[PDB]
Amino acid sequence: LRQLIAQSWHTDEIRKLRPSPVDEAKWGFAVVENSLWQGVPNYLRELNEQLEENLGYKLPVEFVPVRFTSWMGGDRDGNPNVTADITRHVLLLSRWKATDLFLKDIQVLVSELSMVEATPELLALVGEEGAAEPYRYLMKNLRSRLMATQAWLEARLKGEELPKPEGLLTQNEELWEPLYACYQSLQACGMGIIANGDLLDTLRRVKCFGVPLVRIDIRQESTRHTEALGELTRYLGIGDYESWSEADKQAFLIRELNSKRPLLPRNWQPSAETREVLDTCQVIAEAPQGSIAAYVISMAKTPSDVLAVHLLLKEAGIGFAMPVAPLFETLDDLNNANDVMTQLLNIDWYRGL
Amino acid sequence: LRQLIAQSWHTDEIRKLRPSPVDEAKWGFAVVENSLWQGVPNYLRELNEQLEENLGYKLPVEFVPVRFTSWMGGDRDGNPNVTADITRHVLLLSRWKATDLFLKDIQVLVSELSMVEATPELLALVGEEGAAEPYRYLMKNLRSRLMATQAWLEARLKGEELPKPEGLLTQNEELWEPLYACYQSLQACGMGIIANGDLLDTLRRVKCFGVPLVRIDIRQESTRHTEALGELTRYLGIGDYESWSEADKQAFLIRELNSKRPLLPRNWQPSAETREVLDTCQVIAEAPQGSIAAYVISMAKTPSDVLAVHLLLKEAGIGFAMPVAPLFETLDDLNNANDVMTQLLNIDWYRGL
Amino acid sequence: LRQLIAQSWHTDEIRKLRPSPVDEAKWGFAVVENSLWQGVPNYLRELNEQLEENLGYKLPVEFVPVRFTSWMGGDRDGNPNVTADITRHVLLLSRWKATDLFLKDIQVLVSELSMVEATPELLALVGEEGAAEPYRYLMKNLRSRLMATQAWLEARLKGEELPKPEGLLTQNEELWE
Repeated sequence: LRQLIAQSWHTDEIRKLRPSPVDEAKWGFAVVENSLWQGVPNYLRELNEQLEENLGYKLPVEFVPVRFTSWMGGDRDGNPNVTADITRHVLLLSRWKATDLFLKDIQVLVSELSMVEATPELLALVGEEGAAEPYRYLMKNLRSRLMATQAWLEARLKGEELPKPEGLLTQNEELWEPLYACYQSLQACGMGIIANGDLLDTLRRVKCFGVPLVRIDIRQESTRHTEALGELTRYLGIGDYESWSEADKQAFLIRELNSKRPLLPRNWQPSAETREVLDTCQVIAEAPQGSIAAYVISMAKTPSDVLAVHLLLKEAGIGFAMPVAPLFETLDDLNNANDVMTQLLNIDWYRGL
Repeated sequence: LRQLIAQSWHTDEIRKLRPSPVDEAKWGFAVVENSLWQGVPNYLRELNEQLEENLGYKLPVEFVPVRFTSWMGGDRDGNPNVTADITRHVLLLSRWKATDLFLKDIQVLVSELSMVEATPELLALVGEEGAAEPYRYLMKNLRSRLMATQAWLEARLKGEELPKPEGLLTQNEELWEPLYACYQSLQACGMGIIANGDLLDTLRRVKCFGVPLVRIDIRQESTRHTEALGELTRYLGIGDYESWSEADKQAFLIRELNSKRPLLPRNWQPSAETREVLDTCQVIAEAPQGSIAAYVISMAKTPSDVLAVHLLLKEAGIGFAMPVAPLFETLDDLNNANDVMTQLLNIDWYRGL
Repeated sequence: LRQLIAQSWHTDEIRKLRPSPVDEAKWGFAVVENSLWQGVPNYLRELNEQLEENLGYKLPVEFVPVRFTSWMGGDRDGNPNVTADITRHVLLLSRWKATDLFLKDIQVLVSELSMVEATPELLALVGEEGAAEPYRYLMKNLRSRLMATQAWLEARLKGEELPKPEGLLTQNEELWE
């Protein structure tokens, strides 16, 4: 205890400079491995135990009701330092850290799960060369898989381009598949005490953290979206979005959201601010599905604020549903919140989105 | 002579299979190094000598009135085997062969051009570490430059992606600059006999062949362009290009050629044929400027046939002027040729293009 | 002819420093490729032709009565500059140059020797995958063999140690076979 205290007194490095988004992101990673990594599985362990003892049943293994997300590297509201590049960087860095922590988890299983008796099905996934040690087999392919992506990430993180490997991991499903199989087997062949041990923990960390480690939200103010769209419309000669009434904006947005003809020019040199709005959306469309959880709109006031973002995400190439949430942070906006949503829900197209 | 004849009698491998465009392209390369490489400089040498002897003056060194182009890998008229990929491949292969032949040329200069006396200006380009052997210096940087691009090409030719090097050569100007400098110097410091020797030859091979070795033309029939455009318009709900009168087509094309809003959908799954028409244009836009000499349109009949291609090249990202030539290959078309061109030249926009 | 003469007049670099044994060795290599390489085979060609025409018989193919040796890098008599290292270096350099010149020779054969009909025995050495082009086959293994040793030599010549390859050539018998 005396050394620990002494260390805190002599090892104190006050920041000389303002922290960057990447530093704040790393700070979040430290919280994950030093507390959340063990904390979530322990809470889930106790939750079930209390459910069965009082209610008479546990929750299915596949059910993990907890998820952790972050704003570090995603929230760019009034923060010019959070650029599309920083976000892109932070996204790779999270994936990298995820392989670091999962690697440790897998190393354990590769040592403990040495049992030989396994169910027929599992015996198939491994087949020949994997009948000697079925479980130990799958876990080693997972470790090779992980070291592969980690290796790639470290390269991309240094600014080095390189053809992505074969076993590159990008979806939690890829981690859950083999681990869940081992679990299923051990449970059947009479080894539940083992399955519900370290395996159950890693399995839960997959659905709570997964490949991205901690998903992130993107948040930007409605104004920036409006200004970028107005610049886009003026360039095309369509008119000035910034000066159209709410009705005209809605008309324009619904028309272009249903349009199959692109709107965004291929070779365009927009202003700095507008470009950031456009690049950020490009990062969202490129990042593996499951990396970004939601897109929050600060200062949301009208229905068009919500539709605007859906349009930009569309012209970005987004290939899936992206939760877009309005942020009402004003007395007036909060009072109108309900009207704004009522109007949105009355737009049949928006309901189907 | 007896061995040579005997060789022809025992070394005869009749093609078992039909030749691919890449083979025909290689055949063209064989003509270049075994005859054109020496032939052009010798003809240019004699041309000047006769000009001065009879007219009393030679043509400026920078004036090389001869250029060689090829259709192998470019002409896809009625030839399904010439795909966008083959063309892309043949383009790299030509660049590669160009470095092979220029490498030999440069090796010579690196040996012969050892003189020390050089003009002040040249002494600058080399500066320190290059004053000992100014000429021998520049030529070695050119050789390093060449081996660099050649190395890269060999990688791309094998289907291996890799960050392009620094001294990558893509423009004849990059080869002409240093060589012409050496020439200028040697001429001033009283060494014209040397300058107008092997140097003058390589200098001429630069403007006649250059980096691409032999430029190529792309040729496709008007029909394919029409069918791809009709598919594009029907997909967008604009209408059916294939069924519009000549007037309507011209109207549509002139409108979209002046438009700043893209027309080509980002994520589109068109038919095989239409896709080939679109990819070919993408190859033209990606290839270094100076790789493709002209785009020929077989079966040209109307003004819209010419404008159609200009539109596709525009939606491809072409960043420069591309000679588009109509091909009148019919009695009727030849009789209308003049009217068709008169109408084209009456379109002010087309005149400025 | 005028350019050739002019070149000799402007391209003259008198040695500033005394030549090293390695330079004298390279000079010898220049004599080999620019004159001896063609000269020996031409002399042997004429020798046989005259033997048969006057005596009535040619010498067996395996009989090559000419050999060239050198002292550059070997003679250290009263020459302190020829050390054990220089000799070791010159030895690698010769081997290297040998692969360079033989490489050119082999490239030719890989192009001309395309005939298909071959004797049973030869068909064996090539076997499967080599029946299509028996001769063209062996010559390509020889080229791979050569580029292998050449690659190794270039490494050793730069002072870089490295496990010697598999098809490393060290005996004329390996080329002759």
